[PDB]
Amino acid sequence: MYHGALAQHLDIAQLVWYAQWLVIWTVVLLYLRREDRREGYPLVEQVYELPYPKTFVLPHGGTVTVPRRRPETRELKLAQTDGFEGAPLQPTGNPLVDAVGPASYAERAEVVDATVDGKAKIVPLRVATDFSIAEGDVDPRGLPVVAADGVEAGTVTDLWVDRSEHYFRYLELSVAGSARTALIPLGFCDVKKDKIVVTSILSEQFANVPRLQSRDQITLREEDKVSAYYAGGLLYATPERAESLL
Amino acid sequence: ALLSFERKYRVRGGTLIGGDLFDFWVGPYFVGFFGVSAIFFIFLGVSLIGYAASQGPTWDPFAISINPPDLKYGLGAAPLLEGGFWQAITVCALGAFISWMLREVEISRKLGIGWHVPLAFCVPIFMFCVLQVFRPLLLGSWGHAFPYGILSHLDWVNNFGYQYLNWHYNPGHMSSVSFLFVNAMALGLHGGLILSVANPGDGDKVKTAEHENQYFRDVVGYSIGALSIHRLGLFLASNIFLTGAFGTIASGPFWTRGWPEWWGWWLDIPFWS
Amino acid sequence: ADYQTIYTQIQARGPHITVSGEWGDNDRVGKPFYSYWLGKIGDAQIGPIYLGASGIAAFAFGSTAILIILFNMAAEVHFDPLQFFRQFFWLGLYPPKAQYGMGIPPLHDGGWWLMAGLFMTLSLGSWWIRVYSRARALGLGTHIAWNFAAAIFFVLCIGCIHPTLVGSWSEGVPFGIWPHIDWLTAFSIRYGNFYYCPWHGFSIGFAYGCGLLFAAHGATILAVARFGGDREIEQITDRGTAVERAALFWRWTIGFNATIESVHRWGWFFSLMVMVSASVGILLTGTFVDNWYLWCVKHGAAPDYPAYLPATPDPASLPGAPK
Amino acid sequence: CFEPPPATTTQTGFRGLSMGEVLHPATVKAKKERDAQYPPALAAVKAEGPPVSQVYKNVKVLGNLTEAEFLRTMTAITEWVSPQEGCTYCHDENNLASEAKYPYVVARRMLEMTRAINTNWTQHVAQTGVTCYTCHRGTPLPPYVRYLEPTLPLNNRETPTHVERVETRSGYVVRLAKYTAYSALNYDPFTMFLANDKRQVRVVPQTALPLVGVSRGKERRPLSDAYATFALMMSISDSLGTNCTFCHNAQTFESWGKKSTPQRAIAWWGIRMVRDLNMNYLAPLNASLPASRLGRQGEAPQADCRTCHQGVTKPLFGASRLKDYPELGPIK
Ligand code: BCB
Ligand code: BCB
Ligand code: BCB
Ligand SMILES: C/C=C1/c2cc3[nH]c4c(c3C)C(=O)[C@H](C(=O)OC)c4c3nc(cc4[nH]c(cc(n2)[C@@H]1C)c(C(C)=O)c4C)[C@@H](C)[C@@H]3CCC(=O)OC/C=C(\C)CCC[C@H](C)CCC[C@@H](C)CCCC(C)C
Ligand SMILES: C/C=C1/c2cc3[nH]c4c(c3C)C(=O)[C@H](C(=O)OC)c4c3nc(cc4[nH]c(cc(n2)[C@@H]1C)c(C(C)=O)c4C)[C@@H](C)[C@@H]3CCC(=O)OC/C=C(\C)CCC[C@H](C)CCC[C@@H](C)CCCC(C)C
Ligand SMILES: CC(C)=CCC/C(C)=C\CC/C(C)=C/CC/C(C)=C/CC/C(C)=C/CC/C(C)=C/CC/C(C)=C/CC/C(C)=C/CC/C(C)=C/CC1=C(C)C(=O)c2ccccc2C1=O
Ligand code: HEC
Ligand code: HEC
Ligand code: HEC
Ligand code: HEC
Ligand SMILES: CC(C)=CCC/C(C)=C/C=C/C(C)=C/C=C/C(C)=C/C=C\C=C(C)\C=C\C=C(/C)CC/C=C(/C)CCCC(C)C
Ligand SMILES: COC1=C(OC)C(=O)C(C/C=C(\C)CCC=C(C)C)=C(C)C1=O
Ligand SMILES: CCCCCCCCCCCC[N+](C)(C)[O-]
Ligand SMILES: [Fe+2]
Repeated sequence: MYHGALAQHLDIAQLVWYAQWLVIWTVVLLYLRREDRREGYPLVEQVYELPYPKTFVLPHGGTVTVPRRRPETRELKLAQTDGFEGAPLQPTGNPLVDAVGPASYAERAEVVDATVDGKAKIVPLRVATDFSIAEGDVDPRGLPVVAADGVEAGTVTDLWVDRSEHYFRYLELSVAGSARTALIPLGFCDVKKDKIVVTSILSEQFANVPRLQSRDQITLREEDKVSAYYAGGLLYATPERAESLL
Repeated sequence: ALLSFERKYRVRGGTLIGGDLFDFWVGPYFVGFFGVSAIFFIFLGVSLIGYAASQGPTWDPFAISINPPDLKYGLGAAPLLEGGFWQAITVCALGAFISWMLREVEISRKLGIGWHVPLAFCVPIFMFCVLQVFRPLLLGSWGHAFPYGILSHLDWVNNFGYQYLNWHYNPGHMSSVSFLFVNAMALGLHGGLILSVANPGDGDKVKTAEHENQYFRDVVGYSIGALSIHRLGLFLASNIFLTGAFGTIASGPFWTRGWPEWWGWWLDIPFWS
Repeated sequence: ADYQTIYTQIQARGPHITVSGEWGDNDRVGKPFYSYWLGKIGDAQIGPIYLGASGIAAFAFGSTAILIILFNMAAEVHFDPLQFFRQFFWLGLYPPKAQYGMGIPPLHDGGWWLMAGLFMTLSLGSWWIRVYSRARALGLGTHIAWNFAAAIFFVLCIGCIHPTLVGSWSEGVPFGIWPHIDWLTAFSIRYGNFYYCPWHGFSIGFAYGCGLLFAAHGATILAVARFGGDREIEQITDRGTAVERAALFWRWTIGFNATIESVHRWGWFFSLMVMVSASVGILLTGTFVDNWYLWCVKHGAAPDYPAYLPATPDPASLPGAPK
Repeated sequence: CFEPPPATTTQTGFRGLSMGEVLHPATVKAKKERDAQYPPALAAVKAEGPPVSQVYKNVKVLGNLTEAEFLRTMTAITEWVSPQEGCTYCHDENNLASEAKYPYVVARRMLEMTRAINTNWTQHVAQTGVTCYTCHRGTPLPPYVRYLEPTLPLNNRETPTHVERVETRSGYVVRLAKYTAYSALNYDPFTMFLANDKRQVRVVPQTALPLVGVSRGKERRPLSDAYATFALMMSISDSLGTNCTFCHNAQTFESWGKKSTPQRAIAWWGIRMVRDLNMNYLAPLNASLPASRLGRQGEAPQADCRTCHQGVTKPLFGASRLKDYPELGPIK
């Protein structure tokens, strides 16, 4: 009997066991977790385990370095109700229009997403005249759009197709009682044979859908603004949606 | 202690129960009612494990094993030392898992995103119930359930398989394994494809959706598409257990012979026998 | 409910896109055709396909292997076609039953098996060149090819390298539905229970991990399809609310998060490590470990259980016991 | 393609190891009805008179019995083996000492064999023992026997299909499969392990690390041995109507002590018993039997586990006649 002895005769499998654990913890902690921190770090309100910024060469000229320095612009649209770091923040206005919480868009670039050959990717069928709806599916052009409150909010005028993936991403509708169209992502649309059902927002809220700068094309930030508005509605279309369900 | 883009998303709302009372964060963690719920069941479960371990031979975490009762006790309650601990811990585990799932719903609602993750997370909870609850009920004893030990649970899977002579011939298992393999392959392919487009090498330019579709059309003559590969992945992963469940439940309650012999329905058809 | 996460309500049709590669554009064969029913749950377009030399080489070598297998299987039922269809799952092409060491076995006892294996290997190698070269032709990274290489290395380990290292072709995997499955038990038994091989453990951890990760990742992207989460490339180069919401969902749930890029690295690593861990386990088996259960006992890692029925001594060890 | 619940379950290992039997009650019931046909013992008789060794002329085995006892043995033997043909299956009526009918010399060897089971193989048959009936079940040909190649049906009272017949080469894989519980394992465990004592059933090394001198090239046993042992274990399992966990903790198939049940030690003695029966009593009867009873290699029918057990862990659910017929053994 000896102080410092272990009941372990070393063999090659035992060696490879320790090596394997070493490789796993090295790849996870020192590589994968380092890659995980390229967005949203450094933290606000530590630095020594962040990687050096990564540069991408974009398809259509230019470079982007991540993380982007573009600042967050919704800071004054929420107020610290409480001293505790963990407390939710209070909107200062109409959070649906101010674009906070689930109505938040990202500071995405004011560029038109492009096809491999440099054309605008997401365009209405009035521009993409070589695109059609498949034989057997609902052509929604002419059909009414019913909002959450049962009121008809407008009429479908067009579909916006992704020319890169051959996939419809938005409906354009004439908004009843205005001169304007609005976009709605297909993901917020129940397509029936005689109507489009939208449970996301009330009929009156189609008035304040973010507006496109241009009529026949959309920027990446605009896509985010439009998409976020309807998601805002899930929590804020009525006062009782933000409240607990049960 | 916030991500650079996080502050604008930290609003009140989306809770299912309690309103404002539990609507807050501790560091990065959302709480909610189901947060408090989860931490209760976790604290209770880990305590019962510690209490069981203290009565057993060893403190080595890889030798610890809290086992269900002998078959004798049927669906009744058992002494703590003799399987009661096992029963208590199973209830806490269910409590913790269901809490965790409903907490994910509250987080989904606050962010205004689909509930797809907590829905997907119901599949492994179901499978845990099939092994620990539904199958033992149909056989009339808690003693058929698997024990809570890191190595002891492997000895249970092993003996369970060999109770049906060759478990590989189980048709539910054949399906389950097929989904495990194709799922692991598809994740490799999907992960590899995204990395290949964003990191082509050598200061060359990031490629496109069109490049992604072209690559697979060239290699196999079809590309499923960007949205669809995510739906397929959830489908393949989920079916590991949705098909597996029928092979597990069938073993004992609906079939008592070896699994190879089951294929008799095919082999023993009179017209080629 | 986002019904788009279940199926495509309205399908688009448009002109067939072709992205040009540095070579091979002229080796694309077939007219694309659209399927309305496929188009519900994916892209409607089938074809065209790229041929090239590696494609044709792979099909030629593969077909040779299948023909050798099918003919030996037909031989096993003495070319009765009805029995062939009946007994198919039970039919196989076997490695040598006798010990010829690394000696080339005779045709009747392993030679055909060895030939079928050679052609399968040349098929896999050809397909690898296809997967690698198509990536280079389109200006893409070779991440898929290196994942595929680990899968091929694992097949080489069970088919060729392990048999070589212990010096017997008898250890190879049979060709056949039930016969390849029967090998799993014969091998586990010979080497003292694969549950007690730590590399079996790692491989299963990563495989289960692939299930968890693709369910989580698949579900996360459908959950943010409303915000174009599926457009993963431009979300990498220009972070949108899709992947901000995706990151925060996970940060608020488990206390940490990936990026839309890094989660694909997690996926790729987990997939790769299924095959790497399995390979290391096979390389160690028979070479440096004969019985995994007794190896765990030797290192104090194997659990013990009380008796239920009495402990049973080995009869072979009793005084006056026969052989 | 399914069996309705409930299922009967037993426990053969520590709680949580999922060790024990899984039985369909209808199947256990049908086997119980089959085995309940075991004729009752005949009324005991007083040992009145002298030994038949000096009354009758050709008694070489049962010479110690008195006339009344001996005639009782003969009436039992007749019920157990040839109830339809009667005493004349083995005997010329004109001379009860005549060895002129082939079943007579075989019956004598069978008395010797039955007494040797009940005396020399108590480690297997214990105090249950066997009679003629255990194997024969009321017919001269026992329903479950083995030739040196697999045959179907397993029960030779059932009529073969064209493809089951040993002559139809196309049915070989199915003849093998139905002997190994429908596995695809490409080995005949009867011929390899039960016909004689040439092969070792054990394949798993008893060291953690590979021993130098048995672990490379032609010094290694081929993997085919592991497959063959697996096939024997599939066969033994189906023959007893049980599963691996009746005898083993699958944690370590190769380990005894707490890792094996007493039934495994009894199974070990069973393998030695079957080899003794086959090598020393059954195989050599090819010289004494008509050509119509022999296989294609001129072999006599031989015994496996199923010959006695017929899908039950104890033959005839432990039914004994040992105290009713002490002349069948044991013999001190
Ligand atoms: C001798 C024994 C055999 C066997 C016996 C076996 C049995 C008895 C069963 C399977 C089953 C299965 N087998 Mg199988 N098997 C498999 C593969 C599989 C799986 C795909 C499948 C399902 C596993 C499961 O239920 O997980 C379950 C995992 C669960 C339930 C995880 C729940 C997670 C929980 C919700 C959350 C827990 C959280 C933590 C506590 C939190 C920790 C906190 C930390 C992280 C902070 C392969 C690939 C092979 C190979 C290569 O041979 C194989 C061989 C065998 N199997 C042997 C032949 N197998 C199952 C099946 O479906 O069969 C049809 C099954 O019942
Ligand atoms: C039907 C078949 C089953 C099965 C068959 C099986 C096999 C064959 C093998 C495992 C293995 C493992 N199993 Mg097991 N298993 C486990 C957990 C485990 C781990 C200890 C390990 C690796 C799993 C992994 O990486 O997954 C993917 C998940 C990942 C990567 C996320 C990280 C998970 C983390 C490592 C889990 C840690 C759990 C904790 C140690 C236990 C709880 C802690 C509490 C007290 C706070 C849980 C928590 C459950 C539950 C709750 O159902 C479960 C059910 C089953 N397993 C079924 C009974 N399992 C492997 C092993 O090495 O065991 C020694 C192994 O070879
Ligand atoms: C009793 C028998 C057991 C057993 C015996 C076993 C063995 C012998 C081996 C494994 C291995 C493994 N086991 Mg395991 N096992 C597993 C899971 C696993 C896998 C994760 C792992 C890796 C194998 C793999 O991915 O192959 C699927 C992927 C493959 C085969 C790659 C194929 C790629 C190739 C390029 C495809 C080519 C296709 C071509 C088109 C084909 C053309 C062919 C034509 C030309 C003829 C689970 C989840 C369980 C459970 C739940 O109990 C289990 C129980 C058992 N295993 C029992 C203990 N297992 C392996 C391992 O890890 O060992 C350490 C392994 O070698
Ligand atoms: C087909 C679908 C697949 C799938 C899918 C998904 N998987 C998900 C999600 C989705 C979608 C999530 O959204 C959720 C998550 O957050 O992701 C990070 C999650 C999670 N999947 C985990 C483990 C996991 N997934 C497995 C399998 C699959 N996942 C299959 C493959 C497996 C195995 C064995 O394969 C494991 C081990 C956790 C990490 C996490 C829950 C944490 C929890 O619930 O915390 C709450 C509970 C605790 C923190 C501890 C509770 C301790 C109890 C009270 C006491 C001990 C209990 C006892 C049972 C211990 C026995 C141990 C013994 C056997 C050794
Ligand atoms: C964890 C890592 C996982 C993993 C990873 C990866 N796996 C990959 C890749 C990666 C990265 C590729 O890049 C490559 C590929 O291209 O993906 C589309 C590939 C592959 N993985 C296949 C099968 C597979 N992976 C398995 C397992 C895992 N994979 C593990 C789990 C299993 C199991 C589980 O048994 C199976 C059966 C084939 C589809 C393919 C090879 C084709 C070949 O080598 O052909 C060579 C042979 C021929 C061309 C024969 C000719 C065809 C005849 C008529 C018979 C038809 C057979 C047909 C199936 C062939 C397809 C041709 C068709 C597409 C026109
Ligand atoms: C102040 C402070 C810091 C205190 C801390 C003290 C503490 C510990 C507790 C606080 C006490 C209280 C009161 C608690 C209340 C809150 C609460 C309920 C806490 C819970 C604590 C707890 C139980 C922690 C454990 C959490 C847990 C289950 C972790 C397991 C982690 C594991 C093993 C994960 C497996 C999956 C895996 C390998 C993931 C790695 C890669 C990742 C991160 C994938 C997730 C992910 C996916 C899937 C995407 O698709 C994606 C797409 C686009 C962007 C991002 C992502 C993304 O992040
Ligand atoms: C084959 C299964 C037998 C049947 C059926 C019957 N008998 Fe038999 N008998 C048999 C043998 C092998 C022997 C020799 C036993 C020995 O110890 O060596 C005998 C012997 C007799 C005798 C003694 C005759 C003599 O040697 O003089 C008698 C009287 C006799 N057997 C009678 C008998 C009757 C009445 C039977 C029907 C009830 C009967 N035997 C059946 C083998 C077989
Ligand atoms: C199993 C371990 C057996 C026991 C116990 C007894 N017998 Fe048997 N017997 C057995 C076999 C495998 C065979 C060969 C097949 C055959 O039918 O020949 C036999 C054979 C006989 C025969 C010859 C039958 C014939 O071919 O017509 C006879 C007459 C016979 N056995 C009699 C007999 C008696 C009297 C037994 C108890 C004392 C007895 N057998 C036991 C298998 C087994
Ligand atoms: C009792 C009725 C048994 C059942 C059911 C099964 N096995 Fe068995 N097994 C048994 C014995 C007595 C022996 C030793 C035989 C000898 O002559 O020494 C074995 C042996 C094995 C082995 C080999 C172990 C070794 O030391 O190398 C294995 C791998 C094995 N048995 C596995 C096995 C399986 C998978 C079974 C169900 C299909 C099974 N056995 C049933 C006794 C009994
Ligand atoms: C007739 C000559 C037999 C043959 C051939 C085999 N066995 Fe047997 N076995 C026989 C008897 C009479 C008994 C005793 C029943 C009793 O009440 O003791 C047994 C017992 C067993 C057991 C024990 C079952 C238990 O305890 O429940 C086992 C596990 C067993 N036998 C297995 C076995 C095997 C594997 C055989 C072929 C190698 C085999 N037996 C042959 C009678 C006969
Ligand atoms: C050193 C010298 C001299 C030579 C070296 C030779 C060499 C390197 C040999 C290597 C051999 C190898 C690696 C063998 C590996 C064999 C393996 C892993 C076999 C595994 C599985 C076999 C299976 C599943 C067989 C299935 C067979 C069939 C389905 C019959 C074929 C029929 C079909 C319809 C095609 C099946 C396609 C399938 C995907 C479903
Ligand atoms: C954005 O990501 C992805 C696509 O979009 C362009 C794909 O088209 C495919 C290819 C999918 C195919 C060919 C389906 C066939 C089945 C399997 C298991 C691959 C993968 C892997 C992918 O990741
Ligand atoms: C990727 C995570 C996987 C972790 C699972 C643990 C794997 C190591 C297994 C070591 C212990 C198992 N055993 C039986 C060999 O001792
Ligand atoms: Fe993705």
